[PDB]
Amino acid sequence: VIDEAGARARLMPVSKRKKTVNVADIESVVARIARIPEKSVSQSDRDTLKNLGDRLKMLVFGQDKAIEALTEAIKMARAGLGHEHKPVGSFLFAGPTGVGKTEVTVQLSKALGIELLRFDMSEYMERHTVSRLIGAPPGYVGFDQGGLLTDAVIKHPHAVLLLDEIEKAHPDVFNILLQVMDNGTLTDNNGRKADFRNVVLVMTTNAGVRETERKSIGLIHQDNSTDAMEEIKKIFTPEFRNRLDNIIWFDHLSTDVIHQVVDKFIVELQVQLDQKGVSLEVSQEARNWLAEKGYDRAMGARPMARVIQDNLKKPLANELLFGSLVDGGQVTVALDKEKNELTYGF
Amino acid sequence: MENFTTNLNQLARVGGIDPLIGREKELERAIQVLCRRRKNNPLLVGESGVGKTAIAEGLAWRIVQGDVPEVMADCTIYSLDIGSLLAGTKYRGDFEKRFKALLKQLEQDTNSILFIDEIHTIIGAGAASGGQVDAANLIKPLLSSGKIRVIGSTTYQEFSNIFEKDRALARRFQKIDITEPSIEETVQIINGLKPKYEAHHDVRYTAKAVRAAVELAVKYINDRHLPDKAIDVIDEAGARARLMPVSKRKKTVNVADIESVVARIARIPEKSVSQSDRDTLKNLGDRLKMLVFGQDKAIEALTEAIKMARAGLGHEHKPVGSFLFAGPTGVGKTEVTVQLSKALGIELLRFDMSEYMERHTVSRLIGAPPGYVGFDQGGLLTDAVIKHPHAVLLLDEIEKAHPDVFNILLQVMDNGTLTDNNGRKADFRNVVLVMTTNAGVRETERKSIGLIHQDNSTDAMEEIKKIFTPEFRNRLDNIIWFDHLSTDVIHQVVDKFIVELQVQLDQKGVSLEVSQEARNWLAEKGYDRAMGARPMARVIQDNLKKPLANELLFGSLVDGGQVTVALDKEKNELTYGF
Amino acid sequence: MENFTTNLNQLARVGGIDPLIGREKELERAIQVLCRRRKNNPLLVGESGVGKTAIAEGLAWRIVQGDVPEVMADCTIYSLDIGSLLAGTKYRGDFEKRFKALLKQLEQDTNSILFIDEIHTIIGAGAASGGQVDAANLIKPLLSSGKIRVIGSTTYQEFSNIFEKDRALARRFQKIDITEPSIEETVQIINGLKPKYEAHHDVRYTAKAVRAAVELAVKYINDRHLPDKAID
Amino acid sequence: MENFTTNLNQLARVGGIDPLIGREKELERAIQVLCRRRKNNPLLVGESGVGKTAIAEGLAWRIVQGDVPEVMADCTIYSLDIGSLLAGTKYRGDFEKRFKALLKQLEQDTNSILFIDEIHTIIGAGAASGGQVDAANLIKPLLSSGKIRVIGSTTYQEFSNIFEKDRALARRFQKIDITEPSIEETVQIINGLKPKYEAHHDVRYTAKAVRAAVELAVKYINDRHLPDKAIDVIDEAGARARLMPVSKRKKTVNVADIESVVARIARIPEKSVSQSDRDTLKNLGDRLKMLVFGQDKAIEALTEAIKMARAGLGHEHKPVGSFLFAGPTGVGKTEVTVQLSKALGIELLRFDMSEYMERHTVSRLIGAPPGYVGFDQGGLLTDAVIKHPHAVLLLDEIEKAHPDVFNILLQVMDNGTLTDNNGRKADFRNVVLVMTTNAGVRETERKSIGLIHQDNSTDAMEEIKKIFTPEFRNRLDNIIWFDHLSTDVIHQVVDKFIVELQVQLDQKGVSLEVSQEARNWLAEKGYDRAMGARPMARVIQDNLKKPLANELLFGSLVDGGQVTVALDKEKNELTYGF
Ligand SMILES: Nc1ncnc2c1ncn2[C@@H]1O[C@@H](COP(=O)(O)OP(=O)(O)OP(O)(O)=S)[C@H](O)[C@H]1O
Ligand SMILES: Nc1ncnc2c1ncn2[C@H]1O[C@@H](COP(=O)(O)OP(=O)(O)OP(O)(O)=S)[C@H](O)[C@H]1O
Ligand SMILES: Nc1ncnc2c1ncn2[C@H]1O[C@@H](COP(=O)(O)OP(=O)(O)OP(O)(O)=S)[C@H](O)[C@H]1O
Ligand SMILES: Nc1ncnc2c1ncn2[C@H]1O[C@H](COP(=O)(O)OP(=O)(O)O)[C@H](O)[C@H]1O
Ligand SMILES: Nc1ncnc2c1ncn2[C@H]1O[C@H](COP(=O)(O)OP(=O)(O)O)[C@H](O)[C@H]1O
Repeated sequence: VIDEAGARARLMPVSKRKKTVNVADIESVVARIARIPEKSVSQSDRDTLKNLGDRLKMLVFGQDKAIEALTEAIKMARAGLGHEHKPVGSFLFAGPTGVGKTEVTVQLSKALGIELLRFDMSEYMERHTVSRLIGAPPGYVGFDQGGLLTDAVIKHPHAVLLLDEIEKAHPDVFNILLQVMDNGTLTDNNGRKADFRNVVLVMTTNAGVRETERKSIGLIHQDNSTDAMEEIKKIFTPEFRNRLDNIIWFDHLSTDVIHQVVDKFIVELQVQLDQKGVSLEVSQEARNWLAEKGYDRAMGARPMARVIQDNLKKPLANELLFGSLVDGGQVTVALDKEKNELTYGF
Repeated sequence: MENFTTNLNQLARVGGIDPLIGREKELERAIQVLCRRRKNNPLLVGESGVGKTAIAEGLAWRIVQGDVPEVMADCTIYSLDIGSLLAGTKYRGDFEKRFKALLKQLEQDTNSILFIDEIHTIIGAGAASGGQVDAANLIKPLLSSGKIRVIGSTTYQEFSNIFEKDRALARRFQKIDITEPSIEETVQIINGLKPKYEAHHDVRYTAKAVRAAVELAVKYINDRHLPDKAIDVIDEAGARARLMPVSKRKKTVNVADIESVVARIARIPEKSVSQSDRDTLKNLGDRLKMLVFGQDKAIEALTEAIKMARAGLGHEHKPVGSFLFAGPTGVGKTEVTVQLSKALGIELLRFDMSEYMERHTVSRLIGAPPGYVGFDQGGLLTDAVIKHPHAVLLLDEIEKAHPDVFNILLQVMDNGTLTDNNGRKADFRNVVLVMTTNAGVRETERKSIGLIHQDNSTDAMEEIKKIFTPEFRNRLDNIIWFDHLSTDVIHQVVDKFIVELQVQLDQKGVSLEVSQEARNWLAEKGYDRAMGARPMARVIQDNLKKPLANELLFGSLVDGGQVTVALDKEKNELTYGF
Repeated sequence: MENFTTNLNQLARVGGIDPLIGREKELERAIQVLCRRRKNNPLLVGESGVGKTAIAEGLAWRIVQGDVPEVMADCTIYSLDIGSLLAGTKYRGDFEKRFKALLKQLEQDTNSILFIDEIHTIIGAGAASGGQVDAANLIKPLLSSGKIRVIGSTTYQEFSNIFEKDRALARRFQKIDITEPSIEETVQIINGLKPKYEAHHDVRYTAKAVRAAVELAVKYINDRHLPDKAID
Repeated sequence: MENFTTNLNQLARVGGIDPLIGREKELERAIQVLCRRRKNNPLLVGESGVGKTAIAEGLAWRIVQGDVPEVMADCTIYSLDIGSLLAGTKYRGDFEKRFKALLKQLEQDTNSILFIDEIHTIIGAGAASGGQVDAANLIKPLLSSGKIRVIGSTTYQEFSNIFEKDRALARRFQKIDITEPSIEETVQIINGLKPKYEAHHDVRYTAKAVRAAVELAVKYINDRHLPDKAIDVIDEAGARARLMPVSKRKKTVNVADIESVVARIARIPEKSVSQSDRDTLKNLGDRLKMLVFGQDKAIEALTEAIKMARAGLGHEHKPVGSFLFAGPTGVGKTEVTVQLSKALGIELLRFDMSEYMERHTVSRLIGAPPGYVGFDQGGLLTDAVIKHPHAVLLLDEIEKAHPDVFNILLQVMDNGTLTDNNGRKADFRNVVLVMTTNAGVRETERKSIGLIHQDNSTDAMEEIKKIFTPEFRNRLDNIIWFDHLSTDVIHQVVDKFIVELQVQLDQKGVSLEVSQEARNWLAEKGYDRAMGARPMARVIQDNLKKPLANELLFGSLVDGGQVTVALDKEKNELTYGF
């Protein structure tokens, strides 16, 4: 560190910035050697972080608390008040399907500009597949491959690590994460250590969903919101749970949210169309209609993509493929009142 | 060094090397390493095809062109040929001598840097025998003291497996990670390299062609670094155009040519869709309706998914489509899928789900983990998809597989990918996924008990809903429930089976005529709502084929003959003659 | 190269190589690759007995006959015998000397193309013992410069077991898929080649005999592909 | 090329080669292959003693005789003389020049054929290290062009490792399967050469002697194929008579001389070629009684069943027989099996079913494709019955076997064979299966409930019926009961042990008298109706040895001396010093 700080300082004179080497240069050099960010927190990155919480709200509607939990873990670590030897944070997202549990994670990695390391836990449903994360013991056939998890975390030390559908892994695989979540390290089959102190660990689950949606028998419907109290507790051993920062429950999407979701999907459609030289306008009435037609509390936002696929994309595909709406036109969608059917045009 | 190394400044001065574009911070750090008092030996480590070599040689180019700091000015970078260093060193002492002589000449230059590509290769430098002194251990002391400066180059895999073990050597080098460039950076790299391709291939490229090459490769080519990925598209497009003016079809390269080149790998062009392929798609619904009678809903679901995807109104990363076909037996559930693959001209990948009846059988689809027997055997699903990226994937009996296997599909249906036991990814974006089932059928065949026979007919869906978990079930494009076939359908079914027989007989030189009455008779004789269409094949084997088999096999009806069948209304039997 | 490589153009002139029947698409792609400025090294990947070798030979034949674009004019495609190249060494400098001499005699040309069958043999360092310095590590720097054009040949299974592991050698070759001809195509292949069977055997085959050989082989012979078994 | 290869037409022209006897289609197949335009090099695959060389010689013989197709047409098969190519020089310089000159002359010669005998031996270094290590590399391209037709020579196991090693040869040579001649063919080859053997040894062989050499060798030579061993028997009988003062008078070699000769190697037929094809066995009921005292009917039943099998009552695919031996331990069930195997002149193969109790061990025994022993164990059972085809197979305590063992045995009982993981098959047509089990008497060891205890004796045969399945029972030749021992038998057993003790004491020099009461007592005390005489080993091991061993070792006792042990009234060994 001293020799490099010197060599570096010696070139500051190319712009004639002759100087004494001080702590600030030492910190910059260590940070560069270890690939750990540190001084820029004082710069434009203050705004990158300051506005993170809001940029994500233009992508995921509702679920404000999930955004806050992620946002704060990051700010503390950047501020400097992090922990001494733990991942940036360890979260277990849970809730009904189609509500942004995996989407918010993806968008976070994009918002921050860092790699997303994504693993599917459904592929590790057997006990002996834990070896794919670590590597074979010496003397075995797959010995020269290395582990896939320890390997990914070494090439990309600052990253968001996403483990999807964690409840589907064989439960013994969860044991690997005890040392990761608590000590920041994992050792591969050659004795190398992966260092997780700079990554964000997000696990997502559907535990408890089938049960929470069940109807009770009796005159009074019961409140089945306490799935956390049974399924999460029964699946994850106490020592696992006691190492988490937060278990965050995603909600069902209410109507207001759905209206925002529909607007979001329409914009995505408009982009695909612009690339083909045509454009699409939609009446507000038509949107209110699509939103109401597609709305189903039981499946979150998932089905909204289908109401759009049948009411807007399909008609257009025929107009695009068979010559009606090709180069030279535009399409306007409006709703009548008589059948509540949609218009199209050129 | 006279016959071992190349003075790279020599290439820089004569245009022997392509220019280095960008990489300011990479070069910034490399210089700071070279400027250190001790162990001033940068090592470039990264993924293949990202410019590691390009940067190391790029520095010689910059020195020659005056694009370096005075510190570097007048330095010489030499590139070493290891094979030529060992060649011919028979007898102890020749290898040790050549190597020492080389180092001495470098030590006495004092203003030169030695560059070694595939630096991992010097790790077990030639070994005479039991003695382990090898190009490497001896070639140490100098790196430590600062007497010499070298630049290393290796991939992440070789680095970790090769030297990533010799600590004494590894500690003498400073590792610099060379990352893959961004899209904007890649475009700029192509723009500066472009004139070399323009000259080599006698071509010109439009601005749009260059942007298309970079972005299309990113979207469609999966196994390579993006820069090496964009360059490759441009060079192939160049070469494609170079081979046009052989018949003097001189032209420049535009987006349409880039698209054709990328499509060669992606397997679905975005342009042919506007040509005659418009009719291929236009008529798809009818080509299939002529083969599958009734069940228009299935035809439409499949047909529309394809058209949207070809139109460009796709799902970004999800499969072309994902459908569950459910219903009574003998109604064309697997039949329509097979015919779709034929109508489209693409491979049908078939997997029989009844063979994956236990939880652990999943390793058969994706591969055994490292260290276990069969590790290097493969993984059937990921290989089939990797080998044939544009295809129809059919999973028969989606309910006979052990339920845990459905969890593999969740990942595929939603993200378009599956990872094998070597970390490679199968890409399903150009796959049509069809799963078939008869799970809800038995439940609607159930008889009620009581004075007021209550209706059912909702049970088909309730049974399906309790089989597939909601996260699976809502991830499908649709569920198509198939019906039983009516007698109108049977009349059409009999006609297609007779035609198949006529073809089968034409091949033996015998034609066959059947009257309308004979057909109506078979249709009524064979129809059974309960078993769908399949049984009609049996009524035909006994009424038409068996009689013919004996006439054809033992000589009364031979090639050049004709045979005729009609119904004898008095007997309610078929006639035969020839 | 005197006892390592064969000039296939010379063989095509003498007799040598049979003409290709129906492989124009494979040839169009091989030319498209060789005509590139970098990584212009096609690799033919197939199954045994599908014309996988025949195609590379076929290109040399077509060059000799003037059935190629002038771009390929005067090119020579000599086949390399790895066995004779590696046999007869056992000293420290032998593999590095013999190989370099071979390369120099190809490097000196501008129109020389080297054809290496069993390409995957070279992978894994080939005949290399004691720590890297594999033929691969002599070759990579040349493929990168475009100094020597190499036509490879292997099978799908060997292709995935050796290549795409040593990734630097995977991105330096252009893969071409060589499929197995259909029954009708197999018949066309037999009939084009037929005069030499009749000449060797002093026999004449009927049209029915030829078609039957292909159809019968499909129905009853199940350990290989048609260009080998129907002919057999 | 007079010193590079042997002209085999010329060798056949000067005696050398006898006409081939048998394997005419092998000669024709080689011709059919030689006549091909590509991949036209025949390979003779055999082993020593089955005609692999004789066939190559036969091809040359046919050529010198003109017994060839005009499609040949005036060829000249030469045998590569690896010895002569190397001899006189021992260096690559001349071996290479001679070898290449050989090939050039052979390539140039019209229709020359090069036979390489023992082609699997030049795979290493040509004739020897220092010669043409690349001989194969020179041959590959000439075979590919068809310049020299080459006839190969390998063995059955050598082929799979020599030709399959390199496709440049595997795809050139055609495989011809060469197997041994039959009994009458072996006689024909002896008769073909008989005049030479008679001339060579100044002997005459009878027709019976020649047949006996063949007919008896197959029962005694075991491992090498018959064609040579029957000949070695003829040559040894001749040579022996010529050397010994026999042929000078007794020129004739009769069957008795053949029996003496086979016995010289096997040590069997001179005493046991065939004493009583029916009587040695009937005398076994009584011979067994000399060692096994009791179970008289069991041994008679076995004898009757064996006699019946020998009568030819059964089927050509079936085992000699199968028996279940039921009863208490310690009643000689194993003793009978051992004495039968000795008397019948066969090996005993043994397996303990309690070690085949679990599913995994079951596959190891069977040699199932997965889960077998080693790489070709296989198949512990298949191996045992391949090495010793006429053996008796003893399976102990069969009720403890895993059900999969039980079923493999039933499958063998039905078809006479067991297939190895390597596709090899065991032949059980000549073996006897003896199965044991100590279950039929365990029920009678129980004490009943009640104020009055009752007799819990049962029908052991019914217990066997409950334990075993009827499919199993219906395939047995019998179920034989081996009962408990009488007082005089346990005396015979105790005396056998006492005598061995005395033999050991005699070796030291001490005489031990055991009173009759002590002999009776030890027999009664050791014997336990449930375990029979099994425990007798310990009643003597400790009581008649420990007290004596100690005196000799302490030093009170010397090498000589007379000691008596009498049983006293308290049943206490009344020993004395000496
Ligand atoms: N910034 C750049 N400017 C110009 N060319 C670039 C730049 N970056 C990458 N390249 C291209 O990268 C070259 C291939 O370079 P490398 O990736 O360095 O080769 P490599 O390191 O040897 O790859 P291996 O052997 O497979 S690990 C292409 O020829 C260059 O055009
Ligand atoms: N509240 C939301 N606001 C904006 N977009 C949403 C929201 N919820 C879901 N999305 C979208 O996110 C994509 C689906 O991904 P996810 O919602 O994250 O699925 P999920 O919540 O992770 O539940 P699983 O994993 O499918 S069970 C689709 O584009 C939309 O459903
Ligand atoms: N509606 C139909 N129109 C035309 N051909 C049909 C129709 N239904 C069935 N077929 C034919 O397709 C086969 C039977 O239907 P399949 O689709 O193959 O069976 P399946 O529905 O896929 O599977 P199962 O076992 O019957 S549930 C026979 O070749 C024909 O009966
Ligand atoms: N289209 C063709 N035209 C002429 N000859 C062909 C053609 N296809 C294959 N061949 C020839 O190759 C065939 C066997 O395939 P080959 O390329 O030799 O397999 P491999 O590469 O694995 O050795 C026969 O040797 C011969 O018919
Ligand atoms: N005729 C005989 N009957 C029973 N046992 C005998 C006889 N002769 C010698 N023995 C001895 O054999 C016994 C062991 O018998 P064996 O059949 O081999 O095993 P197991 O006793 O467990 O059935 C004791 O060593 C001893 O009694």
